[PDB]
Amino acid sequence: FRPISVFREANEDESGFTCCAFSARERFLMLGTCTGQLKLYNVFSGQEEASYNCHNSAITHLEPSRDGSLLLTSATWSQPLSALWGMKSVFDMKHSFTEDHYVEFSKHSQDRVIGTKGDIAHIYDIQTGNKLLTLFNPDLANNYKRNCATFNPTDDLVLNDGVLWDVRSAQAIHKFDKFNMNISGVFHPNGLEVIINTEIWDLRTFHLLHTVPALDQCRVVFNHTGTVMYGAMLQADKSPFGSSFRTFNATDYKPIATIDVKRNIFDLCTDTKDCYLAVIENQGSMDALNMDTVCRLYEVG
Amino acid sequence: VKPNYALKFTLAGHTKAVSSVKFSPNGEWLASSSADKLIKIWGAYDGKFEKTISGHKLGISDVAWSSDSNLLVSASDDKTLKIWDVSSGKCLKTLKGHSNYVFCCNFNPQSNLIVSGSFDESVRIWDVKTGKCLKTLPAHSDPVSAVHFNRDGSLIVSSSYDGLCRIWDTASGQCLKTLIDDDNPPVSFVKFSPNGKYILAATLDNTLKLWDYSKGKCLKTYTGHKNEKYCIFANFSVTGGKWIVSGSEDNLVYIWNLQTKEIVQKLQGHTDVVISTACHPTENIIASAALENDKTIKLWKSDC
Repeated sequence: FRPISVFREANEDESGFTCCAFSARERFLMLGTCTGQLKLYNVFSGQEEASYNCHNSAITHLEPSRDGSLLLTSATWSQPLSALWGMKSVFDMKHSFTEDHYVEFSKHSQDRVIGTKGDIAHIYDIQTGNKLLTLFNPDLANNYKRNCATFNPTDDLVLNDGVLWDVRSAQAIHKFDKFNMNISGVFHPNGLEVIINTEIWDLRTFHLLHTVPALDQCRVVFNHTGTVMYGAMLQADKSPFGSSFRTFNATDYKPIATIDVKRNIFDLCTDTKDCYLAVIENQGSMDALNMDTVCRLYEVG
Repeated sequence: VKPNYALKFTLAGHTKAVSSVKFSPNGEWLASSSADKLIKIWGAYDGKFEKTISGHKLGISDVAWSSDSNLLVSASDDKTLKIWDVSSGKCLKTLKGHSNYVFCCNFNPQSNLIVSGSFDESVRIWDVKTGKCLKTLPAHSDPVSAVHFNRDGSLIVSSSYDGLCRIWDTASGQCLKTLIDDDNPPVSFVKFSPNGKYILAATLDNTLKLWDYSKGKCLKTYTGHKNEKYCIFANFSVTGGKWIVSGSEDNLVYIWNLQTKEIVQKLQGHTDVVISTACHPTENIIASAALENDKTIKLWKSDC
C-alpha cells in the first residue's frame, strides 16, 4: 500500500471528510462531510470539483451505483436519514427514506434499495421509491445494535439482524445464533457463505466453516474479483474505526496484511479495477473531539 | 454605558459537559444540569457547592425552577422529565410520554404545569401534581429546541430545527402564531421577554432576533457571536442596564445593548462552547456554563 496522494477538505479550517467512494468518472472521489455535504474531488491533485447539500447532519455513509447514475447517502440524525440522488446531468434528489439510517443498493440488478431502521429491513423500488417489503420478525430478532440489512449477490436473499430471508416469499428461512452485541453480518461475494462477526457460516448446510477472531467488530469490503477482503474494527464503547485495517485471503480467511495508518479511520473504498485504496484518516490529536480528516490514496500492490 | 462583568467564581464538579444553569427565582441558588446525569445546586452569591441531585439514567439537557424555588424539573436523554424536591433531593414524579430525548423544560408561573420539548418533535404539557401528560402538541416537524411560558402562563412559545417559532394557547393547545422571517435556519433557542411583549429567538446562522410576536415583526437583530451548531441559551438582562446575553461557540459570553444592538462586552475564560447563560433575578450577576472540554460554570459580577 504505497501512498500516492493526500488531501484535506478545501476552504475549511477543520477538514470534515467522513466517508468516500470512487465515482464513475475515474480520477474523482465523492466524499461526504460532517456538515451533510457531498463533494467531488480530483484524488490526485486534491482539487474540489463540486459541492452539494444533501443532509442537515453529518453524512455517515454513501454508495454510488455501478452505472454512475445514482448515489445513496445516509446522515446522522436529521430526517430524511437516507436519500437517493440522481447524478445524470443535474444532481438532484430522486427519493428519500425518512427513518432508514443505513441503505444499500441491490447487488445483481441495481433496481432496489434496502434500508435499515433498527431491527427492521425495508426494500424500496428505485423508480417509484415505494416500499416493496418490510422484513421483520420479533421472535427471530437478534437486536444487533449496529444491524445492517443487506442483499446477497443475486438479490434473492436478505440478511437482516442475523436472520436470513427469502425475498420472493418474504419468509425467514434461518436465524443465526447471536454471538456478539453489534455486528449482524454480510454475504460473501461467492454467494455461498455469510460472514457474521467472527463466524463464517456455510449457506449450503449452516455449518461453521471458520472462526476468524480478527473480524470481531469489523466492517468488511471485498476487492472486485472477490479474492481479498478488507476489514477494519469499529471503535467500541469519536471515529467510527480504529487506526488499522487488515486484508484477508477471501477463500480461506487467512490474513495477508495488517496496516496501521496511526490515525483513526472514518471510511475506505477501492476503485472498480482495484488499483487504488482511498482511506479517510483523522489527523485530530484527540480523535473526533477535534476532527481533522484527510483522504489518503494508496496504491494496491 | 457598558457593563463591566468580571469573573468571581469558577464552579467545578460536573464530569461532563454542563448543559444548563438557572438561578432560583428567590436569588439564593444556582442549579446546573450536565451530560454526567447529575443536577448540582450551588450558592448563587458565593459559588459554594451545596448538593448533588441524581436519578436520571442518561445525560440531562435542561433544568428549571418552580416559581417558589422549592421544585426543579429536568429534561433528559432518557426520554423522561423528573420533578425534584430541591431541599430533600428526592424525585417526586417521573414524566413519561416523549418517545425520544427531552431537550427543554419549564414551569408555568403558577407552577401547576410543566412544558417540555423533545427530539420527537412534540411539545407536551404536564400536570405537576399528578405527573400525568395533559396535552401533546404536534408542535413542529423537526426537533424542538426550547419551550417557555409567558409571564401570565396563558402562552407557550416553542422553537424548532424546522425553522419556526410557534406560540400556543396553554389551555386549549391551539397554535396561535407561527413566526418566520426571510429564511428558516434552525431556531435553536427562544423565550418571552420579562414583560411578555417580545420573544428573543436564536437561529443557527449566528443571529439573535427580538420579535414583536403579536405584530409578527422582527424589531432588533444581534450579531457578532458564533452560533451555527449548538442550541445556546440566551437571556434578557434587566437588573441593571438593559442587555441581551448569550453564549457563543468561540467560548465567550456576548453582551449587547438591547436598544442599539451594539456589543458592549465579551466575557473571556471558558475553554469550550458557552452553551448556557443565566441572569440573576435581582443582582447584576451572570452564570455561564460550557461544554465537554471545559466542564465548568462561571459566575460574573457587574456594577451595572
